[PDB]
Amino acid sequence: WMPAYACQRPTPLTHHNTGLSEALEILAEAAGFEGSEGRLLTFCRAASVLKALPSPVTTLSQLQGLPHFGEHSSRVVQELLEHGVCEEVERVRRSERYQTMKLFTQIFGVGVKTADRWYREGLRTLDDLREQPQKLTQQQKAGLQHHQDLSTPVLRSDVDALQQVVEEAVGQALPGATVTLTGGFRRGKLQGHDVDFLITHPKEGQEAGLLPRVMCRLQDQGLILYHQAFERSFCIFRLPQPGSWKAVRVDLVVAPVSQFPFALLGWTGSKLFQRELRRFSRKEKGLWLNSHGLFDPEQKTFFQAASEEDIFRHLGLEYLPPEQRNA
DNA sequence: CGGCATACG
DNA sequence: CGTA
DNA sequence: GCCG
Ligand SMILES: Nc1nc2c([nH]c(=O)n2[C@H]2C[C@H](O)[C@@H](COP(=O)(O)OP(=O)(O)OP(=O)(O)O)O2)c(=O)[nH]1
Ligand SMILES: [Ca+2]
Ligand SMILES: [Ca+2]
Ligand SMILES: [Ca+2]
Ligand SMILES: [Cl-]
Ligand SMILES: [Cl-]
Ligand code: NA
Repeated sequence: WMPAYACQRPTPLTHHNTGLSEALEILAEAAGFEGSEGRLLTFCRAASVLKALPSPVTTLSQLQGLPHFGEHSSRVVQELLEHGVCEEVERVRRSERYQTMKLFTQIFGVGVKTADRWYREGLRTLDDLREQPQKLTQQQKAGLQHHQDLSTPVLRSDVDALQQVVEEAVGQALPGATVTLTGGFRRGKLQGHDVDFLITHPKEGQEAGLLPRVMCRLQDQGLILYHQAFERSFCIFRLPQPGSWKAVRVDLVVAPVSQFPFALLGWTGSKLFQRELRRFSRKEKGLWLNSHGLFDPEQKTFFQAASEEDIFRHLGLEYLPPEQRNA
């Protein structure tokens, strides 16, 4: 009854197994910090299964027959059910390796590979990094200077004012171009670590060269604290605050209107949902999906889509609104 | 055992 | 390498 | 770590 792919089931934002899913996601994160992407995926998938259940897991028996629950994830749930804590999870939580890899990977411009190298070099704190800044990229210097502001969640109540400033710049760059809020906010989240906007124009081709024009205008308005032809921009924006402002991460993405449903799907997430959707497409339907299109490699054709609904139908999946893609 | 999503900057 |  |  519980299908194996997260794109085959509704996953709401809030659910009935929060504590169990959070513990599995700690182990998933730690697996990623060690480069074990397969174990990260299994732990992420097991957590996601619990998010999709209709009521709390109260006894181990209820894991029987659920996909992605083997001996390891079942033992994690078992210990939480019996003692309220999982020793493995707590050992990870307080480990110096986990805490420092988390601290470092949270910096904009630092990935797992860089954080791991720093860890092996003996670095442990943000002040350790600030001491020899010539070792940092320009992106990493920005991420480090802005780290405190970037560590505070963006509120959905901040987003509308920001969307209006982006829309003004976009409308000057290309009258008729539109801005769509994507990411976790579109899935219903009340906060997020960054804001995501998808930009298009109803006349195919008119969006060509648009993003530099947008960025130049936003920069001239004094709103860009950091930015790098292009179609994705990963920025730090000045967001107004009472008597002041704060730095917020903002992603801007441009797509032609022909690709807009695919880009909207991809950027609306969740990350696990998109990975599972692309895996399902490829492995179950023989179709190749990304944020630009859906390719039939046998007939060498791209599927036209006018809506997200179209894409779910192409793939033979029941339609899920964004609020049920919180895998 | 092989596979694990798939892009752009 | 970083980013989504 | 788990599925097929
Ligand atoms: N972060 C991230 N997002 C990805 C990846 N691959 C992929 O398709 N995405 C898509 C799905 C994400 O939900 C969407 C937006 O990315 P995001 O990091 O802003 O995630 P979010 O809005 O869901 O989360 P948040 O800001 O509330 O923390 O981009 C990836 O590797 N990392
Ligand atoms: Ca099982
Ligand atoms: Ca976001
Ligand atoms: Ca983002
Ligand atoms: Cl592995
Ligand atoms: Cl893509
Ligand atoms: Na990072």
